[PDB]
Amino acid sequence: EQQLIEDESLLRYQACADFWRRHCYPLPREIAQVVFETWKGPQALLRDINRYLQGEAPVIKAPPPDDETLASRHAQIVARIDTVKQQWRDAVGELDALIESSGIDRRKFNRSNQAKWIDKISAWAEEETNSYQLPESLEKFTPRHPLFEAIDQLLAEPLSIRDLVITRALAEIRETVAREKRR
Amino acid sequence: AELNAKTLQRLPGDNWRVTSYSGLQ
Amino acid sequence: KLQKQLLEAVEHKQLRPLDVQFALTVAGDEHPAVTLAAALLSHDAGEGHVCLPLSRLENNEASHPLLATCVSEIGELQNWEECLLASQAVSRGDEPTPMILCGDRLYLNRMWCNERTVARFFNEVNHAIEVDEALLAQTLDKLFPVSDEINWQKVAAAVALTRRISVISGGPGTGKTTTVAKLLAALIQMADGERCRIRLAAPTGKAAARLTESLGKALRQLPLTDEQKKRIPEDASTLHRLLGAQPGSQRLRHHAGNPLHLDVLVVDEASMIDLPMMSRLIDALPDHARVIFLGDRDQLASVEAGAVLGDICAYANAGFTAERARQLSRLTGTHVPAGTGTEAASLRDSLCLLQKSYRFGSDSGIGQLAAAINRGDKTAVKTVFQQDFTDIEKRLLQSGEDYIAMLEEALAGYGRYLDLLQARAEPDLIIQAFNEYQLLCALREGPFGVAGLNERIEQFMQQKRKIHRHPHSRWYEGRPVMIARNDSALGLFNGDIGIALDRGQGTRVWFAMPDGNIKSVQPSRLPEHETTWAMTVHKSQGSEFDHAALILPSQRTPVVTRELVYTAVTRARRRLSLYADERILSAAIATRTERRSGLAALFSS
Amino acid sequence: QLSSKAADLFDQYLVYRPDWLAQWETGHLVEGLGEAQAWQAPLWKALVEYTHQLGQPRWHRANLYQRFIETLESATTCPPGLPSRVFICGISALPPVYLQALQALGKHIEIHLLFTNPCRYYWGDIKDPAYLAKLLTRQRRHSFEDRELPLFRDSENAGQLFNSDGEQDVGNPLLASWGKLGRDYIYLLSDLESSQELDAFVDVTPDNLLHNIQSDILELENRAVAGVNIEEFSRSDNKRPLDPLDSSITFHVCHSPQREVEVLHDRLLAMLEEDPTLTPRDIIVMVADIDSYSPFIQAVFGSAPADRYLPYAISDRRARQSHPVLEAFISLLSLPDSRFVSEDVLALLDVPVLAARFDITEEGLRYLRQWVNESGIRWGIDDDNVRELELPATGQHTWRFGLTRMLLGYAMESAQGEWQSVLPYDESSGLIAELVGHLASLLMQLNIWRRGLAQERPLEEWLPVCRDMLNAFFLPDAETEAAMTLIEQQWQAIIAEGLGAQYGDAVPLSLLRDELAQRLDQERISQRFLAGPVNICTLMPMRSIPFKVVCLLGMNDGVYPRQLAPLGFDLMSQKPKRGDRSRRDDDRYLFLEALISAQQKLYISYIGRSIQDNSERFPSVLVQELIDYIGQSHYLPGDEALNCDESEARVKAHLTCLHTRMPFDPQNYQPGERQSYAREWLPAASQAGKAHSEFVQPLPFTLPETVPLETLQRFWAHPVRAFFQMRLQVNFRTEDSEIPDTEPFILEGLSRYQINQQLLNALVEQDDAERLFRRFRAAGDLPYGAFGEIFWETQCQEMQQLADRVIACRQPGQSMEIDLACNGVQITGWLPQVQPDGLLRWRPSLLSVAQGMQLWLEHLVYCASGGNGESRLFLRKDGEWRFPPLAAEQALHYLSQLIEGYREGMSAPLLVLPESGGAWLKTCYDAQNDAMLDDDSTLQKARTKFLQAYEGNMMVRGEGDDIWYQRLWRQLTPETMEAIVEQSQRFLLPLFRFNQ
Amino acid sequence: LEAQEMLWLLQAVMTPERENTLRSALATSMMGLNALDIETLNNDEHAWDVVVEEFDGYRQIWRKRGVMPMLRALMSARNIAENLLATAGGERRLTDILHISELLQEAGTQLESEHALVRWLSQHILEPDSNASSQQMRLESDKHLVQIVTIHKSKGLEYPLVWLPFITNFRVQEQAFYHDRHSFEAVLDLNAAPESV
DNA sequence: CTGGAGCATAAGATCCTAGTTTCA
DNA sequence: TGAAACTAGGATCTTA
Repeated sequence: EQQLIEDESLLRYQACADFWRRHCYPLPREIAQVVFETWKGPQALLRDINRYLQGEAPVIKAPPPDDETLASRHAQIVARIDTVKQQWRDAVGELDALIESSGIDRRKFNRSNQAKWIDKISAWAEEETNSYQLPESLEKFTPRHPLFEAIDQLLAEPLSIRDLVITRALAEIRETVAREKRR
Repeated sequence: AELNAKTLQRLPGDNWRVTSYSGLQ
Repeated sequence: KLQKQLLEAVEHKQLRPLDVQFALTVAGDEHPAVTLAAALLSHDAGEGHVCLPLSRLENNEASHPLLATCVSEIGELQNWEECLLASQAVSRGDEPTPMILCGDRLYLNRMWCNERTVARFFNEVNHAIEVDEALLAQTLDKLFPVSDEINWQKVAAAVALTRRISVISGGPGTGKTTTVAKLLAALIQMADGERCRIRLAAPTGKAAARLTESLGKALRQLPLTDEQKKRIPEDASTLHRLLGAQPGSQRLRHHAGNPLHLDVLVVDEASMIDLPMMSRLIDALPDHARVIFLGDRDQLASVEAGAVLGDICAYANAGFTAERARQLSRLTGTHVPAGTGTEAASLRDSLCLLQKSYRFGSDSGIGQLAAAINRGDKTAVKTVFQQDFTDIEKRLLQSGEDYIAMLEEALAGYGRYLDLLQARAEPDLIIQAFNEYQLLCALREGPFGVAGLNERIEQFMQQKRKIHRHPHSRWYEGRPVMIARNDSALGLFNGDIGIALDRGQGTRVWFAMPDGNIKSVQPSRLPEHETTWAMTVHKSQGSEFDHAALILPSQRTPVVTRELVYTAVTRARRRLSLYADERILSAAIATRTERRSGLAALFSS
Repeated sequence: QLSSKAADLFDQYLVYRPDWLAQWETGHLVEGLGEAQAWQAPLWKALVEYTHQLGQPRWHRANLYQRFIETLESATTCPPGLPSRVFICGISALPPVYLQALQALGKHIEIHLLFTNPCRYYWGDIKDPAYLAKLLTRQRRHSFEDRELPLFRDSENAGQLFNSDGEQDVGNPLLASWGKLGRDYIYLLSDLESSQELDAFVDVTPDNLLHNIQSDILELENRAVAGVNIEEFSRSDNKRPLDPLDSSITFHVCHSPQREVEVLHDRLLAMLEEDPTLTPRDIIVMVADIDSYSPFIQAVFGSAPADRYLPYAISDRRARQSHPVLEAFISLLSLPDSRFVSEDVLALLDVPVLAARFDITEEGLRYLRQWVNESGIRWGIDDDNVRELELPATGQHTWRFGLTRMLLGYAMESAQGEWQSVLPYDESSGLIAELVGHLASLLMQLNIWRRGLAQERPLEEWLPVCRDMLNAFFLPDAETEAAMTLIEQQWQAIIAEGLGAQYGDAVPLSLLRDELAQRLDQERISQRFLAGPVNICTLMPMRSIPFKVVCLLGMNDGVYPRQLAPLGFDLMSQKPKRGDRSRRDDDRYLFLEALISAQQKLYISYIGRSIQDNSERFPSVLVQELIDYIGQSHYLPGDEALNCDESEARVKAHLTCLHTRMPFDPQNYQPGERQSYAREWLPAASQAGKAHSEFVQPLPFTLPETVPLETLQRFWAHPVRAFFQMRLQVNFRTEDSEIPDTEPFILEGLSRYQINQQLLNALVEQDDAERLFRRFRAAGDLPYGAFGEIFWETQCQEMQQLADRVIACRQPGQSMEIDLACNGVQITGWLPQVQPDGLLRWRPSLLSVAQGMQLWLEHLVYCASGGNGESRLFLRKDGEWRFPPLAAEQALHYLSQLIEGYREGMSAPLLVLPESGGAWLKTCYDAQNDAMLDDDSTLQKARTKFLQAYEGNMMVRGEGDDIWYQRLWRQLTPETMEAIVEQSQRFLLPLFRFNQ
Repeated sequence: LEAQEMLWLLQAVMTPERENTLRSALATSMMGLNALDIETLNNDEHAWDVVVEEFDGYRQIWRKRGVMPMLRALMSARNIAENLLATAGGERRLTDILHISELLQEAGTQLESEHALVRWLSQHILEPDSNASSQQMRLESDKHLVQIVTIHKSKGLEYPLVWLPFITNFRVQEQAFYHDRHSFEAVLDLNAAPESV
């Protein structure tokens, strides 16, 4: 003897807010800032992942390992930023770029802008002129140092927590909804 | 058109009940 | 712990659920001394009191072994000052903490700030206003042609125009409206070239309307210049309406940063102005505002917790300041008594009182007994034994055989109105004729109360042929109604009395407008209504009847007090009644209660 | 659920097939049987052994009947205690075991058995040819002679009886298709040995259509014309004629159930009008399910007026005597799983019994509602209940947090500060605070009982829990005693059967609660079944009362026959037998008996077309077969020789009448036969009244001499709204927004506007914002922890940017008084905080033309009252509104224009749209030549800008979506658009002229 | 607007004593009183008396026989069912009024009390779900109309003449939810890889 | 044991461009 | 003239 229900959206919102209550309150500020700028509320998270959460669960291309957490991912990305910061602070004060006709001489003011930008790695967003040392940008206009490729491999792939939080949410809200309806 | 609603002239129902000593009491 | 003991006390009906749960949430699992002190302090505040001295808490011993429970740890635990300040729920005032400890009296922080505001207003802010004695005495003897003896009205008007804040006490039936009319005439005639925003106010709407019509008639009766008659205040308003209090919220439109823009204020009937209302009114006044209060010294107490006017007028027996007595003797031309020593010049001169009753004095038995009730019970019982003065009665209502005689006497008193109703009376005269006799009571429910008395008296006129009812109707032609909640759109106030009589155009309720007109309202439009063949003493304030009839309860109740008996005596005009056992009445008069307050400690220092 | 299903199956076995139980008590199986025997037989044997081991008596209905039959087959005539006679009236389905018992007992007691078969002859099945000769017995008439099935030699010889199957040649397809239960019952009755059978078959004269059908059923024939040969198929004069004025059987296609009952009511009134000695007792209305039709029955039979009222009595509806306290008790048993949402607990306090037990009155309920809404109560009752769901224990937004806030506000004043990171609640302060004590007593009891009801205890400890609940949460009134006694009775009965069956283990509460809830709806009421009103009832088996008018309602496909699929592992579904009973055959036989028992008129009605999408929804198979038989065995008297199919289509169209979708269609009121009695809709159908007049009317208004300045401020905040709620004093005050579900994750709208306003007013005074941030954190207003800190720091960074610009142009000032004389009309009021350079106001919002109007009015008053100075306004996103100092004559002229606009707009709804008209004026007016432009491209740009300002995007709300405008006009007509843009251009041009 | 309108009517009928909440429901769009008529009503105390008496009669009819007969008496005594039909764009409003009436009767049968029904109606105005019952009916099929239908709901039907005004319109999908072209699976990619895009 | 008061408020964002200004 | 960063305005944001 069962009872049918199709008003499942209340359960879905309750479970998604329950996950966001369990897995994002105990974060410190240095990760909560990144979470907040990715999205502000559990309603926004469910608006992102609703069409995948309903129906049959899809298969994520290149899933993250199960034994990875948000703190570990943030530590990895901040270490990756700190490495490029260390390299550029070591090798700052040299010229190996040919000043071409399309390459202005005043663009070295952006290098000093980057120098003032490096203060602390606790943030997440770099200055937009970091793409000026890109090999693809300069080839239109000579590595001589590893950072000229380190910036390339840093900027080739984006730095975010989105995949991890989406995977954890889509793996846990389904279980919470199923267990609540079973109960 | 020209139209009107029919009217029931007699009383529709009688006065019948099955009382359980409530109306008398 | 002691939560089960507190719940046992609650089921014994000696505390309140608010009291126990507030004590629990302010003390947590601390030492039981703080828990018990918080419970008794919450009960004391909820009863109507303000403060709580420590000697009360270790000298009451009413319900529980306080020592045998509160002994918890080392040290001689009778140093209750440190024993209660050790916990986080009691502070000395420097921290945001609920229980406060100021003068070895524990009381709530809201009560603390309200009492401190009241004391600061009545001790320091009340300055002295200097006016030329020659023109002042000219105005006084122009508006007061009589110059034979000690005129308390002259004294009151002089001292009230002299000081910035002036309390004017006096019994009901003294001429307080006349004194206020003289006061306003003197003030307007003194201040000519200065704009004066006069405002009148009252705590309840019925008293506000009575104040408007009384001062309107009086101030048109006194002769003034046309610009002075322009300067006469137009109308009054209920105190919440003047303050700008929102319906649901606890915000004020006239907060301390936005004072009300009115120059002089008259607060009629300040007996029921509670202490939080006094503090919230004090925060609303500007710097150059002068106020004059009114009301009896020993009327029935304020409905909300906290009484202020009694605690002010307790200093009336101190007498005037020595220099101020000579000042008043200079002004009024007669002699005023002086007070021995000195206690506080500002308070002792700001206050005034009207000793000499002028409407009905000691010659009337009502006035003699009203003067005697404030004294001991022996004078009262002696006065009612000695020949009864042919203006007051007493029936020993003890059983139903006396109760039926009481009902017969009540319908005998209501006879004229009832027979006019049976003779199809005209509206103004039947409303006038209803307002001469009215039974009173102290309780609400039971054999002695509003509902029980209404049921029994209505059944007695259902049996004896006076007026009939119908069980489907609930509205028989001739019932009295009293409106509970105020009605703004209809323009009828709380407490107003009307008779539902079927003129012929439909059974409509006819009301007595304070300007003499008659207002008819469809009963479908009536907000609320209760039958009032007998109405409570607390609802009787501000109105005066021609034949009162108080019925005391059978047993001892916490609502019956000397103040209630005195105001029920003072309600009538010319004839009084009484229905009380002598032992119960003597106990009620003898039990002189009060409210624990710290104002008496603040004023002496 | 498994044990209950198995026990139901075993009881069904006990009644119907005792041989299986006799075999399984020994231990062998039964050959030729389906699955589930392998686990059902040892279950039954173990049950017999267990109930022997419990000491309860061994006897039961499976092994008792054989001993009983053997006892009464050979004894005296009268063993003691037996009744003299016993009647069996109106039961048409009895088990074969019961019939064997009755014929065994019949030798001793004279038993009168009364049976209503619709056919007259023998219409049953046959077992064997050696059994057919046994059917050469004969029924004896009550007086006259004997008879049986007609032409009994060559009928048995012919194909009337099949090889093994039933009577294939019964004739009547209605009887063949429907009487599946009756065939088994008559085969059982004719199989008895000692029975002495007699008949009383009153005939029916075939005149009406209904009597034609009933006579064809009775005499067991078949008048339907099929047309095998063409000389038969062409001619069509051999069916019976039908009177076109004959309305015995009618079918009524309808749209929605409300319309269906509205049609039925009118037809019953017409039937009563036509037949004089017809009374509303003799009319029945039969519904497939009464719970989904009862509201419409009540609605239209109550909406009938006094002159046209015939009383109804809805029998067989589920009783709900005290439904709120029933739900309160069920939800109170559902306590330990609840999360204590504040809305649900307030729906619990909606119960008057529980409110009176905890002495909170209806005056206090409103104040508790507002206080729960504002104070921030959303979640579980304690911190322990939050932790019990394995969530972070935040502490805030709980019931205990809200009650702590309320009590701390009673002891505190809100301006003091927090105590234990709880900001006190300023409202609960006086004699009204004892409601908070009563609410906290409620919460203490709920917390104690949700702690107590958690563990699993045996039924002896579950016994007093119901009594404890009722006397601890409810105050018994005169009304509530019936429901409370019924609840205690049902709970006691459940635990009484559980204790008498000797159950010992632990039982969780959810089991008992589900059983109580499932039992509480099994008790129907039918006390007023045939008490005199028109008898509304659902179709029930073995209830065949002969009425005069039978109305069947709601016969769509799938709805009727009511489907009940068997359990699947039932062993009667695999191999059935003769007397077995199933719900499909049951409902078909009830349709047949409904057709038979209708004596005078019939009324079959079904939903034809769904009212939403105007699709097609078919009638039931039963009604379809009935209509097919009517069409195949009748013909209209006109088309005497047309065709079989043409005659069938003609009569099918003649009988079924459609019905109008909506009642005021004049097709209802056109004269004839289908003429409704609803006089209420007659002006609506005949269109006999005038349309709606326009709301804009010239109102007589006279301008007074003293106009306070707050009147002009409140007027120019919104002019149309000011006309609505200031001239004629109507205010469409909408309801309060409800309680939010959860704690604030993000803050939008007013909830952040108030925060920004307080933060900005503190920041301009150069105060540290940490104190106010702690105040908000203790208030339970900001989001939790790090998210709250992030939101606070970004709001601090925006308000710091605004307050820097405010501080850079601020001089300390004071108030001033205002008293002018403009056009002979005095202006009174005050202006707050005017400084020597003039007027300064700061406000955290976006650039709004209404606020520009507000500053412009406040500045004209100041500039007319002297005051050489400027007036500035500072907003979000570096918005600004600056006005230069003017001359006194210019200020008085502009203020004269504003006062004239006020006196016009109090008389007519002055059409100044501030945002949209402001955007249009900003698009058109050019600040270079200071002249109004006219070029068509800029007019079209202003047109589309005005529409984009009037109606917003999909996720911003434009100024159109406001009740003050929807009351005047719905769709913005271009003529009114020209009028509003003319008025806005007249009144808003000083603003864009002087904005610099 | 009709849901909010019936909320105002129910609020006025519950307490006809309160002059403000009676005038609020009297001055609405479906009774159709003029501003001049409301101004005349605010002055004639006899008119206000008879209006209050009539609304008290409605309250008694409701408390005796449910919601729908009170509404039907209101229609028959205020002529609104015919005035809306006479006013253009009125069949839609009348069908919405009758639909809300049917929903109100169906909910008020189960809902025992009276104020609970008004709270229920306000709750459904604040929370308008999109279930099967509370979807909008068609105004009339006798009125021959130009039917506008979505492409998806048009699938399976038959239309004589068809217009496709906005068929060239499209909307570029940026979201990366692509199917495999070999194994035919659902390969969600969380990143913004332009190949999967 | 019982006194009081009416009304307003907010508004999206991400991003690519044209054009503008500045500079070797 | 080539370039290149930059301020402000603009457009567009579904389906049973």
